[PDB]
Amino acid sequence: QPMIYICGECHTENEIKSRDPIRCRECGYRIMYKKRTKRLVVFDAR
Amino acid sequence: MIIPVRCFTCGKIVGNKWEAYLGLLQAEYTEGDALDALGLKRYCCRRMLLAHVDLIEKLLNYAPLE
Amino acid sequence: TVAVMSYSGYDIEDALVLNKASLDRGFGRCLVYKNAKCTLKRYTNQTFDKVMGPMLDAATRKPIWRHEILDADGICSPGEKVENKQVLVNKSMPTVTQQPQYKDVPITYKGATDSYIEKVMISSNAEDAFLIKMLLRQ
Amino acid sequence: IDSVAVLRGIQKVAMLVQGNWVVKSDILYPKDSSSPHSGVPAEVLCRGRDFVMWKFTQSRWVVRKEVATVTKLCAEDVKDFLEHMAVVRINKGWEFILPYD
Amino acid sequence: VDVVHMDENSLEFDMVGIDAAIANAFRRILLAEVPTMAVEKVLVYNNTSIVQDEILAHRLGLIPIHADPRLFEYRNQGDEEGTEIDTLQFRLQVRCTRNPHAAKDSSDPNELYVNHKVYTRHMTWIPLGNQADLFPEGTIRPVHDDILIAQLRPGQEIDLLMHCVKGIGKDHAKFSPVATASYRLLPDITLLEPVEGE
Amino acid sequence: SGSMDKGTLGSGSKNNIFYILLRDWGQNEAADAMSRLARLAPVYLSNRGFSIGIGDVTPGQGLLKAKYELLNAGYKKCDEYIEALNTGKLQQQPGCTAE
Ligand SMILES: [Zn+2]
Ligand SMILES: [Zn+2]
Repeated sequence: QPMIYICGECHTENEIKSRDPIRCRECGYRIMYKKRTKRLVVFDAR
Repeated sequence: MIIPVRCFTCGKIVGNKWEAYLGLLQAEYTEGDALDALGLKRYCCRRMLLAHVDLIEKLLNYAPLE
Repeated sequence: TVAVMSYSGYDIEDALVLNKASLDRGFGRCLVYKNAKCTLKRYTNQTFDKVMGPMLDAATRKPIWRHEILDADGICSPGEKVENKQVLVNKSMPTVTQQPQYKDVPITYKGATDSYIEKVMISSNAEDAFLIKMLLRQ
Repeated sequence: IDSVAVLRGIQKVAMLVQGNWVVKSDILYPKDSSSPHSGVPAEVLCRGRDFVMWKFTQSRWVVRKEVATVTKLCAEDVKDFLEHMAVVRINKGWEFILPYD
Repeated sequence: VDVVHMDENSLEFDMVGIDAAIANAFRRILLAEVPTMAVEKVLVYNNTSIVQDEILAHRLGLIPIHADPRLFEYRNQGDEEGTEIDTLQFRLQVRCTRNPHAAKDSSDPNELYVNHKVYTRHMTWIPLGNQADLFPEGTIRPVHDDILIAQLRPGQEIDLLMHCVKGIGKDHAKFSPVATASYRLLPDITLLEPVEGE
Repeated sequence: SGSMDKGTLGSGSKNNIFYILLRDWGQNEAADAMSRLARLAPVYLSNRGFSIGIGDVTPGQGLLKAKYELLNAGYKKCDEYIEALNTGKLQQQPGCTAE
């Protein structure tokens, strides 16, 4: 349920639900990446 | 980025020769002996391995990991 | 593999005839990457831009079509395909010019053809501005 | 030069192998160096060099196809390290670049 | 008709007394109008590799499938699911992880990692309906067993689902069953004067 | 008689058979014949074959001997006029300086 963002430098889940300034929990890196969607996407093999 | 599965000009499956081709070049074959040993008679197949650049082996360092 | 010859008359002035089977196997296959970026700022007054969640259809328990690809944070999710007139970031801003009242200002994918989202970048500047960059693929 | 005493200096930086001098390991890489090339990174392992130059001391050359499996490290290390001292002949590894003085 | 050579995957034969206007028809049918089974739909769950999904789907299309195309019908217009009569299914699922033991030099990928290379042998056939009895085990497989598709690093994952259907090579070039099909007329080099000496 | 060149089927000038058709039989007849030529000539040429190669611009032995003679003769005639300017008489052509 809570949104999970993936740290750029160390690939660690941070769960930034609260309106805090963006910052990694384990390291000082300040860039976050969203995880891939759960829903399926269909591609034509062409 | 990564070796194409089929030769553009004729459709021979050259996409499985790549891990062999690099191996034979460790045994110090020349390029023209290595392609002949894999069965690439026509030169359109030969340029698939001869002109390839293995970019994915180097992009995967920068790529994120645990 | 070039044959230098005159074929089919569709090659009169610098035009060149390609092979269908070569194109299918991957000759000339290319990727176009485009950006989309959004900034959420904190004003001089203690008020802020915000991203609202997806607006659900009450009748069907699914988001409205214009919001179909939004994740629960109101930012589009990597992997999904965007189509024309669909929102990427559900931004709302204060019309301050007593409680806040917000006008919707969504970042929307204008483009004649469908694009896929590869990654979404979230970072913040020292002024408490939130920066979002989307990478799009065709 | 004082061309007799100075060998106690030269012994610390070069050692004679196959009629010629060869650079010692500690001059090129101390034990925290990163990979010098692109591709997959690797850690320094100086005995992974010293074993190769040891084989040149006992045998005529390094003479077999797949020494990179025995010493486990990358072919991109061994075939690059060798390339500063030798030239390739077909199948039998490398040729020592200068004659047996 | 004289068959002069034949082995696995290759054949050479002579046709005598037929004209170019009919021999070229046989060449063109083999390229474009003999049908085969090839992947058209890929349903992707959690692709986290560096290989783009549209590129991965293109690669998986070009893998030749050993299924005999005479036993399957054409899938109708629309009909996204398909059935036992007219589709096969494959499941590719690979997770890459670190090797729990490794030498201290740790230089080479083939020791550090497991499943860092995806190969077409990871494709598992998933039977629909009574197909599991009609086909003995190993008949429905990818042919080559060594084609690289992607290439991974630890933490990265590929999980997908393929739908092979029937089609001719005039539609798309992943349906053509031939490496190359061609012919040549036979030479008769003749000596007009006797050539002796050096 | 005669083959069809640019001067008879092309855009350069008159004496063009499509220009004759235009001036003698009307606009529609000229436009039809052009559409027929645009349709017919690709079907011939693509099944005749027509190609250029490095062997179409390679100088044969009959030229390489001729070219060597021309260069030696032409350079030596220039070298004599060089000598006639700096250190002698040069027949100065009317209206121009000696250089
Ligand atoms: Zn971090
Ligand atoms: Zn080929």
